[PDB]
Order: sequence, then C-alpha cells, then structure tokens
Amino acid sequence: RHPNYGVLHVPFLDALNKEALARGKDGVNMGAEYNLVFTKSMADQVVDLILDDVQKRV
Amino acid sequence: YFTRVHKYNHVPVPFILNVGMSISIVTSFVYFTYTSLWVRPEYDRVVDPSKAYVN
Repeated sequence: RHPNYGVLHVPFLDALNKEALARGKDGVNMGAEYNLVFTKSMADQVVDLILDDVQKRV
Repeated sequence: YFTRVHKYNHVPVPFILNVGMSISIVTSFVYFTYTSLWVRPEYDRVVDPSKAYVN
C-alpha cells in the first residue's frame, strides 16, 4: 500500500468533498445508499404522465 | 606427516598492513551501503492536495 511517488494522489471523493464544500453544498456522504425503490425511471414516468396531461388539456 | 595442520605454517599479518586493509574494507563497505541504500533521492514525493484538478 506504499503511496505513489511524484505528486501524491488525492482520492477522487476527497477532491469532490473539497469542491462541494467550496460551492456551499453538502459534502460527500460516504454512507448514503441507493434508492432501490421509486427509481429515477418511475419518477420520470410520473413527470411524463403529468406533462402529457397538462400539454393535452393546455 | 600431515604438514598442513594448524600448528604449522602460521604467518602473522604485519600490524601496518592489518590496519590499512581493515580501514580500506570498512570504508568501502560503509560508503557503498550509504550511497546505494541511503542517498536515493530520485524517490521524491510532493505532498500538495491543492494540485488536484476536477472539471
């Protein structure tokens, strides 16, 4: 596990933590799980149906 | 006769030669073990977490 030479590498999630905190958003969770239920596809489908209705009965 | 037993043919080393050889060998070993395993500067590392770049 010897650290590399040249310029010591920074873990990508550490870099993202610093970047996100620089912009005021919350830092990396490192413990959050996935949304197994109610997936992105389901959310998009709901948006699709309401968009279809609103456009139809504009 | 066993003419190559321990008791026969012992030639003591002169003190001057003994000292010279000892100094030479110790110096050579110390210098080599130092410059080979200690003066190894190409194994350079820089610690600077601000040099990372993410888009």
